[PDB]
Amino acid sequence: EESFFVQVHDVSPEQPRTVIKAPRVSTAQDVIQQTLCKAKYSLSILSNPNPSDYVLLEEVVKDKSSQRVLLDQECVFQAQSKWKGAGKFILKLKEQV
Amino acid sequence: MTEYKLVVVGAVGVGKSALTIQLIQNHFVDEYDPTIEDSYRKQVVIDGETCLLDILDTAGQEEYSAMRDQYMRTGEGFLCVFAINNTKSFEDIHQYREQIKRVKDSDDVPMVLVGNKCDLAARTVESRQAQDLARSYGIPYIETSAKTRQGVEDAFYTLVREIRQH
Ligand SMILES: Nc1nc2c(ncn2[C@@H]2O[C@H](COP(=O)(O)OP(=O)(O)OP(=O)(O)O)[C@@H](O)[C@H]2O)c(=O)[nH]1
Ligand SMILES: [Mg+2]
Repeated sequence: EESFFVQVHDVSPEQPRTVIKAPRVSTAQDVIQQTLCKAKYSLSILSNPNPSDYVLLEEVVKDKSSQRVLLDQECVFQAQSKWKGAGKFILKLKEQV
Repeated sequence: MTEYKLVVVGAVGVGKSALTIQLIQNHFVDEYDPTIEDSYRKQVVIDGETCLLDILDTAGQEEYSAMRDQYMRTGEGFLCVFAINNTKSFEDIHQYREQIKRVKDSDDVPMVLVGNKCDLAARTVESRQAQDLARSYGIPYIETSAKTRQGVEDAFYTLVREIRQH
């Protein structure tokens, strides 16, 4: 009950997806850092390894999909628990958003 | 551009992630970090044609066995890995082959048997034991080292070929 599983999408060109086991207390920044560790040998990641340069986007199907950028310090487990809604988290550079 | 959906399976610590990472990224990871489920992608040329490889790297930890059914439905071909210094992993291979066979309802699923860590001295599983198993399944057997790259391209391209020639 202390952890949950998150799949993160669009991580790098050579590693599209990863599943990680994160503490339920984890912020978006905490999950981003775990993901960057998993993809740490991807060339795009060696190039830009700082988690503060990234966001997680959530995309959720309605009841068409909506998207929303998570705040850096927002609880990922809280966001996932609110989905209405089949959903996914997408890693993006802040500069792309 | 044909896309090939490859799946790497086998017991904990046999070298599934190291083999995949050697193929995709051309370096050897010496640290051990147990996988849950990772997806990788690479464009390669095999017999003069550009191919897209979608490679699913799966969990050896028995904790995650309930994920198997889904990835076995979607996968087109399976790399069944054991390590030549790990007799239990060689025993465990048979359970992966049978589940894939059950899930896909076929005795003809593209697969390659891989004996990994062939760079290590004092092996405990004999090549001939694995040859006999592969023969009974009707599939290729190849030995590999993720550390030295021995057999790595051969193992994955042989599997692509098994799908292509099916
Ligand atoms: N000497 C040698 N070490 C290897 C070889 N392949 C993998 N290793 C090492 O074996 C350990 C486990 O390798 P992994 O690839 O992480 O094993 P895995 O099968 O993905 O393990 P799980 O994801 O937990 O199922 C690591 O420390 C690797 O460096 C090899 O061919 N030779
Ligand atoms: Mg692994």
